[PDB]
Amino acid sequence: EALEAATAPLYNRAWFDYNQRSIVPIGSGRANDMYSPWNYPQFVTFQVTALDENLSGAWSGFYSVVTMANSVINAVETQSEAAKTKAIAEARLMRACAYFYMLRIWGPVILIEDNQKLVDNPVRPLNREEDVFQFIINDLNYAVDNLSEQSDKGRATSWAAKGILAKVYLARSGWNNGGTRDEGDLELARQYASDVCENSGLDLMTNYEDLFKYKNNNNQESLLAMQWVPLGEWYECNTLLSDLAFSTEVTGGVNCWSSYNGSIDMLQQYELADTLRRNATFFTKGSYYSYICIKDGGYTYKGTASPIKKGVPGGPDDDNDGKVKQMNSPLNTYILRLADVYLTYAEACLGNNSTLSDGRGLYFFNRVRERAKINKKSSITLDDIIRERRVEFGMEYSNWYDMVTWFRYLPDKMLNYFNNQWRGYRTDAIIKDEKLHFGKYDTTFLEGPEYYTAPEFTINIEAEDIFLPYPESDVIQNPLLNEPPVPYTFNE
Ligand SMILES: OC[C@H]1O[C@@H](O[C@H]2[C@H](O)[C@@H](O)[C@H](O[C@H]3[C@H](O)[C@@H](O)[C@H](O[C@H]4[C@H](O)[C@@H](O)[C@H](O[C@H]5[C@H](O)[C@@H](O)[C@H](O[C@H]6[C@H](O)[C@@H](O)[C@H](O[C@H]7[C@H](O)[C@@H](O)[C@H](O)O[C@@H]7CO)O[C@@H]6CO)O[C@@H]5CO[C@H]5OC[C@@H](O)[C@H](O)[C@H]5O)O[C@@H]4CO[C@H]4OC[C@@H](O)[C@H](O)[C@H]4O)O[C@@H]3CO)O[C@@H]2CO)[C@H](O)[C@@H](O)[C@@H]1O
Ligand SMILES: [Cl-]
Ligand code: NA
Repeated sequence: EALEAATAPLYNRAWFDYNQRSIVPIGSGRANDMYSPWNYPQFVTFQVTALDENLSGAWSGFYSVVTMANSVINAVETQSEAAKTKAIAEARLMRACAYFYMLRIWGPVILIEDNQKLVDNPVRPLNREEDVFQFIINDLNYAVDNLSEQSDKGRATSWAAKGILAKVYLARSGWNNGGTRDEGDLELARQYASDVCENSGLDLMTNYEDLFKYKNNNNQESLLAMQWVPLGEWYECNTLLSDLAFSTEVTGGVNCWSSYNGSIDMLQQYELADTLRRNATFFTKGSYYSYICIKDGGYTYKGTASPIKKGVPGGPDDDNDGKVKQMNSPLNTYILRLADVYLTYAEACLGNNSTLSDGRGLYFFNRVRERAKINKKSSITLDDIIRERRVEFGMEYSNWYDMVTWFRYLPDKMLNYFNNQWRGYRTDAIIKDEKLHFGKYDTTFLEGPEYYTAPEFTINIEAEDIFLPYPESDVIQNPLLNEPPVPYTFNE
């Protein structure tokens, strides 16, 4: 039971190459959560090339998770029967997560149970999307059975396993399935998600803004998160700080450079009453914050833009216990929140119906709206769920993965949706009412699209743009990355 020391880096170092940076433009930028012409716009505008350094970063990161999980699983043979099944359960959970991410970025990817290690650059084929689902599910089922129902602050539980496995079943339900969601998968998703919702004994944090404070790492709503070391050494700190934060006035002096702004389209998703989630995600004019710049009575953003609040914990003195320096944020990276399980339950209860007007699924939906301190809905559609998921998880680097899942379910719907997100548009001044307005002054406020700063190249998003390309460097090393995927031969 020094396994625990070997399974520990599965939460931090394993994910580092991914989390270092790429996680933001890919997870949140390609969803058009937010935007900058000078910080990797191409992900927002669908102009990404095979040479893109974020693709390389992300791709190595996820496979680093895979390598380490496989090292551990193997290592559990190169070294108590309950300590061992737990260790393997953690490795395979992370391995499922890494692939479930890749599956919704590239689609086909290479399925590796065995690292080889003797061969620097193995020539392995891509495996089919359905095989990648079945691999992820094999891993999650093991983690469901072999993780415990409660654990130490920061470690995985069987509730997390069930949580993920509910999202996976929901995502497979409609994937390439000819316009309908598979009822078998919908039922599987309902039962894993309702079992978490009803039996975990867990509860949403009363205040949504609390989720995103250092002092609240591994709260009861955090089912699975990247456990970053406060002021950690390289390979084990959260380096996203300087990329997220727009000005030193919100970092207690620490160096930063973010030019990201919440997108027109993203800011428009927030209902008029939904300002607790909006505030906790982006700064907008007038927005007050008691827990940032605590020394000066709190910070009030007084600009006309939409810089990122979420992932910007404030200064080292702003209840962060001094754990804030450049490229060193003390926040965990969320992977799965209980809120996500609530919405996932809901979507799985909607199923193939137009509307959902009753049941426990709608209860856990409204339960999320309840926390945002906004009005419940008496019935919901898929479009409500999409919108609720966007505002709930804005700037948590996961809205793109969901949009890919949806695109895989209703491709023409979502292509029309991607093309009506004002992608690449921006506006001089976002001003606030008594309600958000988008435009500019000109010598008096000019409102609407006509006064947006429009992109000046072609943006016509089509099916082949959605999944990103394989990183060119890897393609050169393994030419099968250009060939059709093949069926994986599963192990029994
Ligand atoms: O035009 C009209 C219009 O204009 C408007 O204005 C615009 C303007 O036009 C536009 O130019 C502008 O653009 C900005 C942009 O918005 C901004 O974000 C960007 O900033 C960059 C910074 O300048 C730059 O310093 C920063 O550098 C960091 C790297 O990005 C980062 O990857 C790197 O990390 C290193 C790490 O440092 C190192 O420690 C590490 O070492 C490890 C080692 O690897 C281990 O092996 C070992 O174990 O441990 C070691 C550590 O212990 O390796 C990492 C990389 O792998 O860190 C650097 C900086 O780091 C530090 O050290 C070096 C010191 O010199 C430095 O001081 C110190 O910080 O990158 C920023 C952007 O980053 C990334 O994303 C963007 C992309 O382009 C980059 O390629 C990418 O790197 O700057 C530009 C401009 O310069 O926006 C303007 C508006 O704001 C007007 O407003 C309008 O009116 C006009 O009309
Ligand atoms: Cl693209
Ligand atoms: Na359009």
